[PDB]
Amino acid sequence: SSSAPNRSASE
Amino acid sequence: DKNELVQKAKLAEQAERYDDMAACMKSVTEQGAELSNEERNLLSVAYKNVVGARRSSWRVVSSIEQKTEEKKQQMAREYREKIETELRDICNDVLSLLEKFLIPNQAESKVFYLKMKGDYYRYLAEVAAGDDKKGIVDQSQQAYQEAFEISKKEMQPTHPIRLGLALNFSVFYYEILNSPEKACSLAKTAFDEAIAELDTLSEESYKDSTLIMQLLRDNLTLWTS
Amino acid sequence: DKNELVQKAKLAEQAERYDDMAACMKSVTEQGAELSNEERNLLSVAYKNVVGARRSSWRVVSSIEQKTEGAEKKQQMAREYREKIETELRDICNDVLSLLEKFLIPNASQAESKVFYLKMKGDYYRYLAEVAAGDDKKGIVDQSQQAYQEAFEISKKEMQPTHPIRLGLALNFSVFYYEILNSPEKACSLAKTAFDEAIAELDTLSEESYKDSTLIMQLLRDNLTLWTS
Repeated sequence: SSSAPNRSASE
Repeated sequence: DKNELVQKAKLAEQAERYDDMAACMKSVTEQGAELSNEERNLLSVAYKNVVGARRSSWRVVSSIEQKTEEKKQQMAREYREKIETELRDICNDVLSLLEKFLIPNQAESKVFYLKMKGDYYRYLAEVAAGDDKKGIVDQSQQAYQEAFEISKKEMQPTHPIRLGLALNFSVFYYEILNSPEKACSLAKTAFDEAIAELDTLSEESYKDSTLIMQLLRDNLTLWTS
Repeated sequence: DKNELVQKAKLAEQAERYDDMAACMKSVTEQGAELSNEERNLLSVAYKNVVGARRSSWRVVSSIEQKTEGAEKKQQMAREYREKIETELRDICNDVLSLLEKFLIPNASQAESKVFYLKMKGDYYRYLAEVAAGDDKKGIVDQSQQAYQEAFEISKKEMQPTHPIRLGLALNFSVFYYEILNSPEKACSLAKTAFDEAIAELDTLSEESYKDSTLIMQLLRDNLTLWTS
């Protein structure tokens, strides 16, 4: 059922 | 100035944290201006997300509570009631703003603000308790009724507002009134009426209209099923 | 009792309402008793999440500022908004820092826990260093480095790189060397030495630890290529 709508890294 | 408030709201949207977005768009609105469709959409994005996070939380916590067999369940309840009191506070915070400024002020604008009132009563209705659950749903159906009249007279069935009425109003009918027949009548009417303009749609609203209609089609499948 | 707050924390997690999960485990910190690894992990998740939300916000506003640098008054206002993020971010970090410094690090008895908290102190000072400027930046970076190094010199004795908390340290410490010390050769040498010290035993790991280790080592390895590239 549904309704209306509107490079590094680490640990 | 209203413009710098609107800009700070936009910035909070872009940062993707919305409580300061809503808390700014509020004080945009208290100038009593007619919110143009952009700031109107920003106000919806803001309060919708600010409530939507609570709605998600509430669904999760209610599920956990149901999954309880104690301080455990009591605590789950107490957190739920905190979430609900947040969500109530925010909805009241919107509904009073509409009543005091927006609904006091074009057919499109009328319909938009009235739908919004309906939906915020609906999100109370998901959370409401006691006999005033009726008064909430009543004031929602009152708003949706004024919306549906204005839109059926003064929105072509191409209009995405007119469909957003029917879609949310039907979700109200099924989730709040458990009346799938009432939902599907309005939904199918709106869906086929939009198909009566299926090629008349605007170059963007093709995607809009078809997405709204896809959600109509799916929940029509639900409520018929 | 903290026993209740543990459930309150899990509840605050599942809602994605981490602020309350942190506010719970924070008062679990003030119990002064030694956290179990379960509580330690909860507290880590909690403040890592609560900071992460502000980190992501801050980077986004910071980018928007640098995208629009010619835009005068709205650039000024975007800066005011940005600082109005940074002060929140800082307050959250100083919270967790003081909580570590006055309860957990003073108490931590396990070498593993000593490592975990000394790491975590390093991390949060890094998250401040990412924010700070000038002599504030200098001091915070220094004390982050001090905390990492203290953990690093401990874990080098006390843990094989077969244990994931040591790899997590080596990863974050190397991210600090690259990102904050601007020391990419030091970063790569640290990251690689950690990785290949892990390779030397990579097949000896246990059923979970190999998953955990591999999950981290792939980040070591990918950072190594990112920086060598």
